[PDB]
Amino acid sequence: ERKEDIIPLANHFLKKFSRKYAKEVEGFTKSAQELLLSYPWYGNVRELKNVIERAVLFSEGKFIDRGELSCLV
Amino acid sequence: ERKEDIIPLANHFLKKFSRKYAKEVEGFTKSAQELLLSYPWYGNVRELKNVIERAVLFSEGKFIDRGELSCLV
Amino acid sequence: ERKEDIIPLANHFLKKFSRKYAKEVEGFTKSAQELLLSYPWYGNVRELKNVIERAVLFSEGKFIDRGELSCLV
Amino acid sequence: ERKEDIIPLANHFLKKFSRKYAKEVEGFTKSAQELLLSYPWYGNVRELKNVIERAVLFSEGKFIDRGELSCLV
Amino acid sequence: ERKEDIIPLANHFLKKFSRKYAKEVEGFTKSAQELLLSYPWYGNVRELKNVIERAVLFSEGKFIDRGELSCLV
Amino acid sequence: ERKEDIIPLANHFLKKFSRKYAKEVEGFTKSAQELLLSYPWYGNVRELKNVIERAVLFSEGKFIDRGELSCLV
Amino acid sequence: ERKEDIIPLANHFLKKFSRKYAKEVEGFTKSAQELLLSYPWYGNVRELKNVIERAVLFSEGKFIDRGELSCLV
Amino acid sequence: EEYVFESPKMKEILEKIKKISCAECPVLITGESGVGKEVVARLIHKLSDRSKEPFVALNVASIPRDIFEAELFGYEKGAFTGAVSSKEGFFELADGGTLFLDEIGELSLEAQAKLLRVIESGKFYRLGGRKEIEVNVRILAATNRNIKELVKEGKFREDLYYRLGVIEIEIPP
Amino acid sequence: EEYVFESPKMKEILEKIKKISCAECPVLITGESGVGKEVVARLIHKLSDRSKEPFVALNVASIPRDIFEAELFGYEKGAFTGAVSSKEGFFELADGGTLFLDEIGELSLEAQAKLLRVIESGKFYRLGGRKEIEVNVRILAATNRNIKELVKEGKFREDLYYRLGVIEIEIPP
Amino acid sequence: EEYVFESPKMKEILEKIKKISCAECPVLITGESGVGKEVVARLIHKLSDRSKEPFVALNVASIPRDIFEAELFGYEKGAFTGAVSSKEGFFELADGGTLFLDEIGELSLEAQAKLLRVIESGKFYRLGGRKEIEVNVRILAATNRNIKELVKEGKFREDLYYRLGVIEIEIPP
Amino acid sequence: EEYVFESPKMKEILEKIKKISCAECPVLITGESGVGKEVVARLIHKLSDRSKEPFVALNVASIPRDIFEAELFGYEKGAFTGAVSSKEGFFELADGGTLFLDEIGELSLEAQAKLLRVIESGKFYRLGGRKEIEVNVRILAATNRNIKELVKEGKFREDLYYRLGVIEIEIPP
Amino acid sequence: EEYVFESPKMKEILEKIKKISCAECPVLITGESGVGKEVVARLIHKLSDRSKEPFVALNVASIPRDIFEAELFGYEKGAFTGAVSSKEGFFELADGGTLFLDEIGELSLEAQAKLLRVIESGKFYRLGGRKEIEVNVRILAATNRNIKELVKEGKFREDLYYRLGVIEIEIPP
Amino acid sequence: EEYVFESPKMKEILEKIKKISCAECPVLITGESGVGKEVVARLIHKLSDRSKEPFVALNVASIPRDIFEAELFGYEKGAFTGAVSSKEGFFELADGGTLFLDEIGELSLEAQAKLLRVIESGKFYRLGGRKEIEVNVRILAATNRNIKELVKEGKFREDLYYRLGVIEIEIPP
Amino acid sequence: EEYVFESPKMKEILEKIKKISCAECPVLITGESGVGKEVVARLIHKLSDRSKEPFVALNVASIPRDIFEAELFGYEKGAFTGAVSSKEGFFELADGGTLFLDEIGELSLEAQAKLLRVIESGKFYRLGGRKEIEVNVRILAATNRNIKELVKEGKFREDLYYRLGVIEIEIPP
Ligand SMILES: Nc1ncnc2c1ncn2[C@@H]1O[C@H](COP(=O)(O)OP(=O)(O)O)[C@@H](O)[C@H]1O
Ligand SMILES: Nc1ncnc2c1ncn2[C@@H]1O[C@H](COP(=O)(O)OP(=O)(O)O)[C@@H](O)[C@H]1O
Ligand SMILES: Nc1ncnc2c1ncn2[C@@H]1O[C@H](COP(=O)(O)OP(=O)(O)O)[C@@H](O)[C@H]1O
Ligand SMILES: Nc1ncnc2c1ncn2[C@@H]1O[C@H](COP(=O)(O)OP(=O)(O)O)[C@@H](O)[C@H]1O
Ligand SMILES: Nc1ncnc2c1ncn2[C@@H]1O[C@H](COP(=O)(O)OP(=O)(O)O)[C@@H](O)[C@H]1O
Ligand SMILES: Nc1ncnc2c1ncn2[C@@H]1O[C@H](COP(=O)(O)OP(=O)(O)O)[C@@H](O)[C@H]1O
Ligand SMILES: Nc1ncnc2c1ncn2[C@@H]1O[C@H](COP(=O)(O)OP(=O)(O)O)[C@@H](O)[C@H]1O
Ligand SMILES: Nc1ncnc2c1ncn2[C@@H]1O[C@H](COP(=O)(O)OP(=O)(O)O)[C@@H](O)[C@H]1O
Ligand SMILES: Nc1ncnc2c1ncn2[C@@H]1O[C@H](COP(=O)(O)OP(=O)(O)O)[C@@H](O)[C@H]1O
Ligand SMILES: Nc1ncnc2c1ncn2[C@@H]1O[C@H](COP(=O)(O)OP(=O)(O)O)[C@@H](O)[C@H]1O
Ligand SMILES: Nc1ncnc2c1ncn2[C@@H]1O[C@H](COP(=O)(O)OP(=O)(O)O)[C@@H](O)[C@H]1O
Ligand SMILES: Nc1ncnc2c1ncn2[C@@H]1O[C@H](COP(=O)(O)OP(=O)(O)O)[C@@H](O)[C@H]1O
Repeated sequence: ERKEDIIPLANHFLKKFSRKYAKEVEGFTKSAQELLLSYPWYGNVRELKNVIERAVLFSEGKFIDRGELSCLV
Repeated sequence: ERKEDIIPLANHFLKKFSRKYAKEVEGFTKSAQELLLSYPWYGNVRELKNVIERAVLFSEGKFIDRGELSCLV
Repeated sequence: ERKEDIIPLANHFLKKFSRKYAKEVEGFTKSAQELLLSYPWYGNVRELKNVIERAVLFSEGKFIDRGELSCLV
Repeated sequence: ERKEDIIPLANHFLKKFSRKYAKEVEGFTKSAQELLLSYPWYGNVRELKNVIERAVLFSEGKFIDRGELSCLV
Repeated sequence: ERKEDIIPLANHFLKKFSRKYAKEVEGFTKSAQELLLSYPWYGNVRELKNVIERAVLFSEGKFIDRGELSCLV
Repeated sequence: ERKEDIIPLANHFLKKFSRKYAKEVEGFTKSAQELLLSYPWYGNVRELKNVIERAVLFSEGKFIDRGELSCLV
Repeated sequence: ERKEDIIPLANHFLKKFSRKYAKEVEGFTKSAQELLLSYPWYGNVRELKNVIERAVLFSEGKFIDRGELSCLV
Repeated sequence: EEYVFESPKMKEILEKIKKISCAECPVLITGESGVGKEVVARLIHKLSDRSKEPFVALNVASIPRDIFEAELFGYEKGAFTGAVSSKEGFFELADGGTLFLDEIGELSLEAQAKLLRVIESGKFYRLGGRKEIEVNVRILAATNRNIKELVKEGKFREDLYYRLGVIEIEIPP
Repeated sequence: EEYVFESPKMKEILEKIKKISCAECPVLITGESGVGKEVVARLIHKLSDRSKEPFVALNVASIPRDIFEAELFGYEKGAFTGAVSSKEGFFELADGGTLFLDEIGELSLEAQAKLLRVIESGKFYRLGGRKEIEVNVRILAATNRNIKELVKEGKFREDLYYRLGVIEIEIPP
Repeated sequence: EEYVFESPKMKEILEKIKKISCAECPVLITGESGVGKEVVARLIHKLSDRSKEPFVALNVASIPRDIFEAELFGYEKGAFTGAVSSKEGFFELADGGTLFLDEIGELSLEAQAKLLRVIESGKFYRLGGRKEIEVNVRILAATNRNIKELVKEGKFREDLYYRLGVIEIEIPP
Repeated sequence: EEYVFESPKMKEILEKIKKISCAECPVLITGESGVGKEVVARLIHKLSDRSKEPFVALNVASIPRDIFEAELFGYEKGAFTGAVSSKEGFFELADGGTLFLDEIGELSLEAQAKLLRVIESGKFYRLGGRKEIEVNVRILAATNRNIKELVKEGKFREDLYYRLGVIEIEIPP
Repeated sequence: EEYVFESPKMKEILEKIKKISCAECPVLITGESGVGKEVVARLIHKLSDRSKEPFVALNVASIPRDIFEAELFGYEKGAFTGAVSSKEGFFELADGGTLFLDEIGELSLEAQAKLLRVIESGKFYRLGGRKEIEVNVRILAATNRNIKELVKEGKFREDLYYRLGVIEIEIPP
Repeated sequence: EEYVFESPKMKEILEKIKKISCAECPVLITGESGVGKEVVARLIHKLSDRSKEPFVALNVASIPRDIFEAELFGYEKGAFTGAVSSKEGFFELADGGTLFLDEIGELSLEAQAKLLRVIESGKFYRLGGRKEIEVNVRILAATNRNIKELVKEGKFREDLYYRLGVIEIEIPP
Repeated sequence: EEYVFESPKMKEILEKIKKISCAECPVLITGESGVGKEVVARLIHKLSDRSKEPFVALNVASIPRDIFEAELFGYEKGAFTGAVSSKEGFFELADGGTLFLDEIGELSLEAQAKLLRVIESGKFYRLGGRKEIEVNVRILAATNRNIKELVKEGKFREDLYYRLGVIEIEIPP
């Protein structure tokens, strides 16, 4: 109920971890950003924190889209 | 089991206290003497000691009968 | 069972607190006085002590009526 | 299935008890020995142990035959 | 397990005490001597020492038999 | 599902035990080797370990075939 | 772990004591020497010192074998 | 005056009792209700060597099946909510004397066993734990049902049968 | 103005109080919660000869059962880790006056005894040792439970009952 | 920016908080989980006179019932095997400030009492002995259960209710 | 007038007392509560050679098990925090006379022993050290429990039994 | 004279026993009641290297399922109300020798496991704690039920089967 | 030679493992029995930065639910009858390395919590008291049950789920 | 007449005594209570070279564990409140003769050591300081417990065992 938070938060996280695991990950793609906004996030902020540490590690290029995310969300 | 003791003892006591609390109490009436003899006296000599200090204090005239006693026995 | 106490007591209290929290509260209105007398006061004197410290604080003008009281009683 | 045991065993027992209850019982008669061999002995050795303690006690003379035995077997 | 000791010992004791309490007690009767030999004497020599000091005191005549002993043994 | 393991393993075991119980057992015969490969080995490696300690002990000559094995497998 | 010591040591001891208690004991027999070597000697040198002073005293003839030793070891 | 025995089969049974005198092996009495079973037990014991000794007769039906294994033997403290003292026993009260168990068939399998163990060993323990008491009691079972049958119904332990079946008396209606 | 007594049974109980005036024997008051027990104690004492003397009322429930036998009487130094001075007593504070023990049934067997000893001797010692203090305190027990009962439950010393049962007042709900 | 209050009943409750400002009487907050109770405590205190003073919030469920009466208050040395120093207290840490006890219903009868004593006297002692510390802490209880009910269940001291029930706020789901 | 003995078994017990007259061996009296035990001790002593001598009766239950071994015998100074003088003894007070220990079963194993030593040697020491006092006291134990039993429970020293079991009187309820 | 084996299948089974001689792996014997199982165990052991060593045969049915896990192994003190000493074990009594568990199927899942652990490790602990004893006992299980079946019923641990199923002998009725 | 991974979904899962390499967040592995869970943990750790560091795998089912909270963590002396030393821990043994808890669903609510606390804080205390040890252990939970479900059954703490649910691998049968 | 020895094992033990004659090494006697241990010591000494010399037998149980290390050896003045003279010793009284310590297992670790030192050196000091006395006493220990066991329990010094274990006699019940 704060879809206006998912994309900013997520982006926070993607930054934390991208720096924590030294990964050249800059950010999410549109396709991905959508998904993140549609997911119900039962865990809420917590679950997104995990979903993205996980997506940062699984990340291969500079961005994240339906690819790594769908694996979870 | 010494009904031959109740009336003498009682009379001892009634004397002790009548003198201890300066009460013009001379003794028990027949009606009263009966009761004292019928009571089972579980406490025995002790209980009679109390029952009568108590009856001496509660006493109003010169004698004690069913009146004050029934209050207890 | 001392409805003759509620209104005097209450009035005691309303004075204590009105002075304790520096509130320009003079006293209860009729409408209010009624209520106070009808409430069952399970807590009794205690509950009224609280109900009114509380009503003194919640007070806005110079008097207290159904308004603040109903909040509780 | 050891009819070759009944008569020896029995004879063991008859000795035990004849001595246990001080009875002048020497042994079984032919007529008796037969019976003992024909009985099915469901209880087996156990039942014979009892059947004979019992027959030793019931014994009247020096021997045991169809008499006491039939009582049981 | 020294029934050959009970009667001599006992007799020792009966002498000690008969002299200790100035009692005209000479010794045990057959009937008594039997008992002393049958008793199990758990206390052993000790218990017999007591049993007889006690029997010497309880003694009335010149001898001791089932009488005083049974009181104990 | 590793029939390529039965014959090597088995052979391991047959060695262990042949040495453990000082038995002049060198190995399995063709006829035997077949059986070992056909058995389903529910217990798997474990069951074969037992089946052969057992076959090593039961062994009479220098080899093992349908003989001792069939006893089990 | 010095079985090469038991027999020499032992022999030392057997000499000490044989001379200490004036006993015509010359030495251990084969049968005995074996035992001494098999015993675990938890006490080690100490226990053997005792075991033999003891065996020297218990000694009857000129030698010591399974006899006196078994008493202990 | 006296008691009553005059029919042949009973003129008999009395003697069987008399002979059994010098014995202690348990005895199994069986006859329809009223036939005189419990009258024979009593007589057997009046005749046994321990006549002067107590007679502890107890109807196995006169006690709820769940408390028999608590009163026959005894009870070790705190094993069942509320215990004023480890409970003594009819076995212990019958120690040195006779223990006439009436209506045997009415014994729970659990006690049928527990009795057997005491008919052979003579030692018993009150509940869980071990035996710490010595009882010398002659067993006298009487039942009006047919034991054997009950054995094929599984309601009656066989080995316990033969154990009590040392001496067996059958009272004819 | 005044206090409140007007029903017959109480019109009474007041007098009983008045008579008891010139006395000092302990008094046992009993009635359901709220009936006026502690109001009677207080009145008994306002009427006793020692009205001007102190009134030491102490709820026996308002103190953990393990510290009552430390505060009622007193305490001899270093007997319990930490003692700033041998502890005085409500008995000692109530010396010369009344000691209203409320809710008596709540007395530990240990103190029930220890009180008895002080109701008869009037002397007491703080912990192990001997009495070295003189206290003149009139006992006034009040309880809402039925004493007698408690006596068959063993939770209440009988002899302590009769001792406090000199004068007994029962307040009807 | 700001915080969030806009519905009538809350447009209200905020004010009630504002008025209560100049006070210190304990406050009892009640609403379903998540309704904003602990958000109101925090706001009450941001608004009380002691806003700048500490806020000692402690979940009464976040501590095993047997160690609450050891951490809320404090602990007098060597009374429980192992004591590095007589234990301080959340009461002592909250001295001069607010003490928000969350989920009150989860208070042991023993502490429910022990709190009451400190809500009235304001003095407390760590374990057995006496009070030697001065604490000025405003009580703020919040629970999601219905207090009253618990009172008929005996799980919640009534007098402790009315004591915290001075000011009572109820957050609607 | 006189005292009361008229039933056979007591018509007896009186005499047993009379005979025992000229003696000093301890005596063990046993009967249910109230049967007259302590009345017999008293009579035994009125009849012993030392009637005119003191009678030191002491209830072994009327003293905490930890202070009996301090008052029966005596106490050597500074061995227990606080000693105004090495403590005398009921044994010493009973010197030359009778010492009626009531309710023997209630003797600690430690004193049960310590008594035995004084029943045989007659010498005793107050605490650690050695005997320096001469006491001539006739022991008179009375208990309502069954001694023998207690012996299999290990709660009662056997050798102390037989020692007091010289003369044994049993009062029937 | 001798024992009895003459039928082919048994003329056999005897030998299987003889061969197994020089072994110690557990053995699983199975045949209808009476077939000679327990007669084979006994023979296996008369033939094993440890014939002169003890034979600890124990019927797993001859002990209430709740006390088997207390007598097979042993018991660590005070873990069950009343313990005269940490209880030894049939395993410990069978140490160095054979342990013939008759009627295996009657093993509780808890012990079925506990045995397995001792068939592999050979070490065991009496109750909670750890192993502190060394036992060298050859397992010899005999049961009249069909093990395999029981495995699909879940009443019998499979891994415990194969463990005892090292050597398996089946006695034909 | 090598190990075995060739199916797409696993050709995958291997990589996921490889990527996760440079990490330490707990990992939750789930698949039917036998699927290779514990084979993946082992591989994850062979690949993590701490491969050379220990691997402390412990089956949560291979220990009675009442002793898990005594062996996982550790134990503070004298808190449970008999303690040879405050007990170390698999957590402490796994310090610096991996701690593969197999069959997580089998964690008591009490430990499920106690683990959570150590997954976040990383500090733990053996029993009552406080943390005094520093452990750096990477959690690796594997279970064959469906976690989520268990959460609606209340048998599994949710917050502990998401905490271990950082990285989640699911092995297909 | 004479004494009693006729069974083989004792027909033996007598001789062992006779041989040991010409010796002085300590001797360790062990058998159940009553078996004749203390009868053998006495005989060993009647037979040793020092028969005419004293026999100082002392039950190690017949003295409180805290005063044994004060009476066996001796005591140096003013080291324990109250000392009439530095205390002699049973060791000193037994000088030149035998010292039969009965029930050895009952020796405190402190004396078990202190004895050892005197079994080897033969010199001893009364309390703190140094040896100034010369004692030639042959040690004769007898105990009914199993020494070895006690050694694994740590209740009995091993080296003290082997020291007394020079000559060891075991009396069969
Ligand atoms: N509003 C937020 N902005 C950025 N990160 C957040 C936010 N809220 C929570 N988080 C992160 O999510 C996790 C959830 O934390 P927490 O506050 O404990 O949740 P809860 O509401 O259950 O108390 C934290 O570890 C934190 O780092
Ligand atoms: N026979 C009596 N004659 C006169 N007063 C007695 C008599 N017996 C007891 N009393 C009185 O009754 C009370 C009961 O006393 P007590 O002798 O201690 O009883 P108990 O038999 O329980 O020891 C005493 O305070 C005493 O004054
Ligand atoms: N009669 C009264 N008049 C004025 N205030 C009162 C009266 N009674 C009680 N109060 C007030 O109410 C509260 C209730 O007090 P309390 O006497 O302790 O009640 P309880 O009857 O339960 O002992 C007190 O804090 C007091 O200030
Ligand atoms: N072969 C035998 N020879 C002599 N007496 C026997 C023999 N077998 C059994 N008995 C007797 O019969 C009874 C039956 O005993 P038991 O061995 O227990 O039978 P089971 O075969 O049922 O175990 C025993 O009390 C014993 O004295
Ligand atoms: N691959 C193998 N090669 C040789 N022996 C093996 C092999 N696998 C198992 N075993 C043997 O079989 C038995 C089965 O052992 P185990 O590893 O415990 O099986 P599981 O897979 O059930 O854990 C072991 O005692 C071992 O000696
Ligand atoms: N043979 C008999 N002679 C005299 N009276 C008998 C005889 N048999 C039974 N009775 C009487 O009949 C009654 C029934 O007795 P009982 O034997 O106890 O019944 P049951 O056989 O069912 O146990 C008894 O009260 C007894 O007096
Ligand atoms: N007879 C009475 N007249 C006037 N007030 C009374 C009377 N009885 C009780 N009360 C009042 O009721 C309250 C309850 O008092 P209390 O006697 O202490 O209770 P309890 O009987 O349980 O000890 C008191 O505060 C008192 O003012
Ligand atoms: N009225 C509100 N305005 C803004 N945020 C709120 C409001 N009420 C609750 N919250 C938020 O919801 C969360 C739940 O808070 P909390 O009050 O602590 O729960 P509970 O009422 O169960 O104690 C908080 O993190 C807070 O930020
Ligand atoms: N035989 C008796 N004759 C007269 N009075 C007796 C007799 N026996 C007991 N009493 C009386 O009974 C009371 C109980 O006495 P006591 O012997 O001391 O009890 P116990 O036997 O438990 O020690 C005494 O006060 C005494 O006067
Ligand atoms: N092969 C046999 N030869 C001789 N006697 C046997 C043989 N088999 C069984 N028996 C006898 O049969 C009885 C039944 O024995 P057992 O083997 O113990 O039963 P189960 O097989 O049910 O355990 C034994 O007492 C034994 O003497
Ligand atoms: N992918 C795989 N490649 C090779 N062997 C495997 C693979 N997966 C499982 N195994 C084997 O299967 C067995 C089962 O392993 P395991 O993963 O521990 O079971 P579970 O998944 O239930 O924990 C192991 O002994 C292992 O050697
Ligand atoms: N072999 C024996 N011959 C004669 N009397 C013996 C013999 N053994 C023991 N006794 C007697 O038994 C009693 C027990 O003696 P003792 O040896 O001192 O016991 P323990 O062995 O426990 O020390 C002694 O009084 C003694 O007279």
